[PDB]
Amino acid sequence: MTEYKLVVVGAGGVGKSALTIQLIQNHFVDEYDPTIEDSYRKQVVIDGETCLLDILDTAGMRDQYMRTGEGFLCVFAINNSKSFADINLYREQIKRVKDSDDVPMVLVGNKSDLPTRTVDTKQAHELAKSYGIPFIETSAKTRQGVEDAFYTLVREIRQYRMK
Ligand SMILES: Nc1nc2c(ncn2[C@@H]2O[C@H](COP(=O)(O)OP(=O)(O)O)[C@@H](O)[C@H]2O)c(=O)[nH]1
Ligand SMILES: CN(C)Cc1[nH]c2ccccc2c1[C@H]1NC(=O)c2ccc(O)cc21
Ligand SMILES: CN(C)Cc1[nH]c2ccccc2c1[C@H]1NC(=O)c2ccc(O)cc21
Ligand SMILES: [Mg+2]
Ligand SMILES: [Mg+2]
Repeated sequence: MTEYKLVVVGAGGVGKSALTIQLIQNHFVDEYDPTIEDSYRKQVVIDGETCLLDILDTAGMRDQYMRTGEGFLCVFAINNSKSFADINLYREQIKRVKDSDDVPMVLVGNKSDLPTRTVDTKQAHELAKSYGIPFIETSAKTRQGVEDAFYTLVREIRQYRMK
């Protein structure tokens, strides 16, 4: 089967662990150790293709997992303006490490269930447009958009390999 190495990046507290646990274990984790960096495997069928996902949940970071990673979920929280601005730091570090401007990535606006929005969908669509990448809103709490974010990332890696 086809293997895909995904990296979940973003500021502390955006929901990287909650998003990873929601996809892997189908449950919402309200308090996961913020310093723990782990990897998870999941066998899934995406567009009729049996895939093995090797997902790294980062805890922030180093050029090494950026070298290994084939696709990046760049996560910010819709109630945290600083986490949205932090996206560019990850983008630029990934770009330098990979020596490329077309690295598979998806911009994720997590905590979409929260009414305390400080990042508008237009700000985020403008950011995603500038990078030339998809923008997906998610809620690791309700599961809304979780599969769409991770599977769009797989589809992006598949497209990149295909050219
Ligand atoms: N309301 C809401 N809370 C979330 C969501 N995702 C994560 N959280 C909470 O945000 C906090 C930080 O999440 P965590 O997954 O540890 O973030 P990380 O540091 O990026 O891994 C925890 O208290 C989570 O329960 C979400 O989509 N909605
Ligand atoms: C059973 N198939 C339906 C699987 C499937 N679903 C897709 C959806 C979008 C794009 C391609 C595909 C493929 C394959 N067809 C390809 O050209 C290709 C290239 C690399 C792969 O890893 C997989 C595929
Ligand atoms: C090999 N897999 C079973 C684990 C795993 N899954 C990944 C998905 C995307 C990117 C990297 C990885 C890795 C590791 N390979 C690394 O280079 C690295 C650096 C730091 C880590 O914490 C983990 C890894
Ligand atoms: Mg975490
Ligand atoms: Mg403002």
